[PDB]
This record gives sequence, structure tokens and C-alpha cells, in this order.
Amino acid sequence: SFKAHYGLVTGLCVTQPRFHDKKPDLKSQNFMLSCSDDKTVKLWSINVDDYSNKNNEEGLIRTFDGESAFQGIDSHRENSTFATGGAKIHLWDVNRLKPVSDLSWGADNITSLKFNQNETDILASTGSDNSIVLYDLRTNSPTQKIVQTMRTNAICWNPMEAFNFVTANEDHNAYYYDMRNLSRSLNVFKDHVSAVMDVDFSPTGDEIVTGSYDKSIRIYKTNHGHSREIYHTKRMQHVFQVKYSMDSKY
Amino acid sequence: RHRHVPQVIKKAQEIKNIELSSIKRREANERRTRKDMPYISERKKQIVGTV
Amino acid sequence: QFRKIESTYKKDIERRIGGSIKARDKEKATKRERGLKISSVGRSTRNGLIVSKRDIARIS
Amino acid sequence: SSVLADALNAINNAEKTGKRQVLIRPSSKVIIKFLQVMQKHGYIGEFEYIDDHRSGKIVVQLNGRLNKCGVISPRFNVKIGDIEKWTANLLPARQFGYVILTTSAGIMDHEEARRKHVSGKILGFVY
Amino acid sequence: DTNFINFSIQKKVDIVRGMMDCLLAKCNPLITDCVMAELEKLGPKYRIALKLARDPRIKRL
Amino acid sequence: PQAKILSQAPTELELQVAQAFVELENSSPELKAELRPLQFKSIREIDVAGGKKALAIFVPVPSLAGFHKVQTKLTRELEKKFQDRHVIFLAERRTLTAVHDKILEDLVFPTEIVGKRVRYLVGGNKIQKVLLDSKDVQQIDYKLESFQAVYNKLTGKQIVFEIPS
Repeated sequence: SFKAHYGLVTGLCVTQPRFHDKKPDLKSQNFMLSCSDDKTVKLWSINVDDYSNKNNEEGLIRTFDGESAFQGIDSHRENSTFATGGAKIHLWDVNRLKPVSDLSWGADNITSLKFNQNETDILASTGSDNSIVLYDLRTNSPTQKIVQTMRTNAICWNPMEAFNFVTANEDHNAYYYDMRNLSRSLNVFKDHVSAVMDVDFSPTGDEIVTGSYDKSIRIYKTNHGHSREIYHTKRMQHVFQVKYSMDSKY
Repeated sequence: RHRHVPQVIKKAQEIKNIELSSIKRREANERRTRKDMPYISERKKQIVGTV
Repeated sequence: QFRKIESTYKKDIERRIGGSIKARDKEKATKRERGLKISSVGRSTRNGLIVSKRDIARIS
Repeated sequence: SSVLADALNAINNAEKTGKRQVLIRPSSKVIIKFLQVMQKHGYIGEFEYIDDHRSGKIVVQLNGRLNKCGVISPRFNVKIGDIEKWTANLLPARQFGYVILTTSAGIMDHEEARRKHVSGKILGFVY
Repeated sequence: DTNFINFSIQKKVDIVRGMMDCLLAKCNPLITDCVMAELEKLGPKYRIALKLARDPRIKRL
Repeated sequence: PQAKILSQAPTELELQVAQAFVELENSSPELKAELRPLQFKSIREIDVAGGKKALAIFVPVPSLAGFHKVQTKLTRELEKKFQDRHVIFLAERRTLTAVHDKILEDLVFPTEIVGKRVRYLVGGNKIQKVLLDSKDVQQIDYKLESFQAVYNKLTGKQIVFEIPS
């Protein structure tokens, strides 16, 4: 465990970073990448015990500065890149402590962001003035901003399709989109009752788990558009983040 | 289909389903009176617009 | 409870229905637990919390 | 005064009903500079103002993280060496639950009143 | 138990240094996994007493 | 119309509107008829984020109510000589923030605004946004940066504008 930040943790990712001076021990150590509330991004080396080949550096390898509050973080699937989100989105390099490349529509704010799995240089983000934005890293420019009725919370990409993503709009709805045409949403899911906090694809690209402010977790298939299962307990209250497993069984 | 949901979910869903069905027939009488309004798809009703 | 009428009179179904539905009657007659009170200084009103001047003078 | 009264009690049943979007009429500037203090300390999120040209209207998004907010009545005077007793009076915990006071710096939070070494004037409490 | 927890919140006394006054000797509290499961099964109206229960100074077993 | 309507002539840019007063006079049936009670006092020079710049011309408000309909007519005959330029027709007056929004609404009187917006963000700072008017907006999109750039030069506070559509 690590007492990371004095503020609220607003984001977390794991990755295998690459540094120019040395390649870190990815086998014996995994790597968090946190995101604070008070202008702080911190790397964390985490010792694991999945390998008996080995037998220090127990945590806090590097820190990153900030001028405004950060609301979210997402790590690129390749080339050890990651971008923050908050009052102003800017990309970050592991080897560079400087703010690398700053992006904005005008004066706008961001509550979450998510890289895709395939065609990996596509970074999507959710704005705060009910807006969903898209970027392409290899073009070094954002693409567009689809605006909605009222704001959303979370986005995650389909791993098997790579142009489809699920958005969690703070009514009782989750929306299924396509990057080619954003005006025709491919599917909707409307089986909740309150604001939805999180959505996560299955790694087999078939089912989408989700969770809302009412104490419930909905699972639905991609095609059906209605929740096939509801999980709930009295011992749960107000789920905020829900993810699949990596083998889609948990 | 049947699953045990709490009454916190169930009671508010009843109010939502009453209000949503209220919205449906309050648009249907507008559909009968007005001649040809746009038949907006439910996949398109949640977008204010694009760029 | 329901209304004891001629329909249940000739049907003789008070012995199989039990007119006062005792599970809904129990959960309605049982008052719910309130919020866990903490701030024992004054009286909860529309204007937040109101304490007496004697309580102010005895704590100053 | 009364504009302070009807603001916060409408907030702290809305979190009991769990409504995401809430509306606050009327609008003054002392409720305006109060309302980021819980946002600074992490109880609420983002919020707005609608300005119809009589007094205004506050649009507030809610993210949970609020058990009870409330002003104190009547007018409360406080010294610098009294707040720790006031925490024992009308506040549950010792590490969380946050009280406020207005000084020459304005409304701000009570442990930095000791850091700025200034007495003030207490109006409310948040826990 | 919960009735110890909820009344201590009602009577303005925190656990660890509050146990110091009566028993007067050094003592550390431990809460079973069964109790904290049902204490937090009380729901939303006791979540501040939930927060005082989960604490690195209160041991758990 | 050369050295009489100028109000401390000998700086640079008011001589350019001194000669821009001259050809505006000899359209005599209607144009010099409304040109009688005007009096312009000063120029302030404004830089924008682009390589182009902005100019502002100022009045002591003797007859601004009559000057309001003068302003909208004077637009179409001024970029024909001030090509690749923008001019804004303003004033200065002597609670101070309640004064400040008045010079904003004389600044934006072509397609006057209907709403005002701020947000208090999670970094503890402040942004503020202006809700505009949706009538003939095909020039303001190229020049809402110009009404952006005059006022942070005037005050320092950073504004946002956005049209409804």
C-alpha cells in the first residue's frame, strides 16, 4: 500500500514504461501511474512475486508537476506514453518531466479520458460541458467534438472492433457509438434508473458491464440493447468504477 | 427475466416508466395533430449536434 | 384491511385470506429508524441549528 | 441571512434523495464564495449560476460525498482559541467534518485560520 | 458491536482515546469481519459511523 | 472634416480616421446629415493572437444614442479601406465591476448578448463564458477573438465567447 497524495486519487493506470537510461524490471515489478487532485502525477514501482528468478526500488520512481487540478489519467497501450485530464488536457512522457503537448478546444474542462486498444494512437476523452472529444496522436491534433444533451462520465473502447466505444451518460443510459459517424449511435442501453458512473467492455468484445449511482451493476450483450443481468447487494453502495477481467470470466 | 432488485430501484423505475409512457402518449397526440414532424430515431435522440 | 361485504360473507374466505395483511401491516406500523443524531447542542430548524443564548454563555 | 437559511437545507435533503442536478433560488455572493470550500476540500464537484436579472439561480451538480451541510443560528462570535471546543460542540469527528468562519480574508476553513492566526465569525458547519 | 459504535457517535466520543478514560490502561480495539459487514449493512444513515470504524488504529480480524 | 472633429490630433491613428471622415462627408444627401454631432476622442491599439491587429476608436458620449445607428451604417464603408483590419467603436466612463459590464454591452451591441456564464473549477480557479446572439453570425466567428482581445487588454480577465449554434 502507498499513501500517495493528500488529495483524492482521480485516476490510476498500470503500464510497462520504457526509459532511455535503463529498461526497468517489468518481470519482477509492475508499475502504477496515479493521478491526484492537487496537481500531481506519480509513478510507483510495485514489487510482485510471480517470478522466482530474481534473488530495493520499492516505490515512487518519479513525480510530475502541475498547475491545475487533474481529473483523470490514461496510459497508452504502446510506447510508454500517458495523458492527463482535468481543467486542461496535456500529454506526458515518462522520460520528460515537462508538460509535453497541451490541447484544448477553447477554454474547456475534462473529467475522464481513454486510449483505444487497436489503432492505438486514438485517444478519446469526455468533456464537462456535455461533450465527447476525440484525438489522433500521429496527426498531433484533435479531430472533433460531438456535443450531447447532458454530460457523461466514462468511456472505454471495444478491444475487438477498435472504432466502437461505450459512453456512460449521466441519465439512465449508456450509448454505443462509432467513430466513422457519430450522429448514428449504434446501440443504446436504458435499463438503469440513475446516473451511470462507469462502463467496461469485455476483452472478448461481446458484453459490456456497467455501474450506476443506484446500487446496481448491469451486464448486457452488444447487440441486444437491454441488460441481461443485474448484480446488487445491500453491502454495496454507489458503485463508481467497474471493470471486466482480462479473460472475461470475472 | 425475473430477478430480485431492491425497492429503491423498483419504485423509482415505476415512476420512470410512468413518466416515460406519459411522454410517449403526450407525443403521440402531437403526432396525430401535427402533419409531418421528423421521425427521429431513438439512436439519434440523445445528440444535440456534431461539428 | 379490505371491506367486509356480502361477497366475502357467502364465500367464507376470512379464514383463508386474513383480511389484515399482516406483513404489510407490520412494516407500515413499524416506524423507520431516523438519522443518527450527533450534534447535541440545540434544536434542528429551518435556519440550520438553533441554540439558546444560555448555551452560548455556558460554553463561552 | 434568510438567503443563507434556505440554501443549504435544500442541499442536504437533495443528497438524501440523491438528485444529481439541483437548483438554488435566490442567489447572493456570500453563498457564492462559500460554495467552492467543499469543492476545494472535495465534498462536491462543479456548479453554475443562471442569471435572470433579479437575483440569480445556482445550478449545482452533486457527486455524493456529503452527509450534512448547515448554517448555524443565531449569529456566532468566535475567538482564535475557541474552535477546538466548538469542534467538540457541534461536530462529530476530530479529523473530518469541517466548520467555517468569516474574517478579513473572508470565508475560509478553520485549520488555516490557525495558520493565518486570525479570529473570525462562524456561520456554518459541514460534516 | 454496532450499538457500541452508534452510541459512541451519539455521545461524541471517539474510540481509541475514549477507551483510555474508563479502562485506564493500554488497550487496542479489534472488530470482526462479520460485525463490520453487518455494521455497514445498516446503510446510508450511519456511514459517518462507518468511516470512524474503518481506521488504521482500529485493528481488524 | 480634417482637423476639427479629432480631439487632440497629433498622434498617428486619428489622422487615418480624419481622412476617413473626409470621403464619408461627400455623400451629402444622407451621410453628412448624420455626421453633424459626432466627436471622436482617442485611439487605443489592440493586438490579437494572430499577425493581424485590432483598432478601437473612442467617443466622450455626447450623443451615443444617435451614434448607435451611425455605428451599424459606418461598418460597411470602413473595411473597404481598412481591409484585413477590424475596428470597434467604444468609449470610456469614470460597483466598478457593475460599471465594467456596461462597456461590454456597448462593445457587443451588434448582435447583443442574452446570457452570461462562469464556472468555478476543480483547480480553485475561475473561467467565464458569454452567451451570444444567433442573428447573422458569419462575421463574428472570424472576429469574436477581436472582442476577446480588447478587454483583457482593457482589464486582464480572460473571457470566453460561444454562439448558441
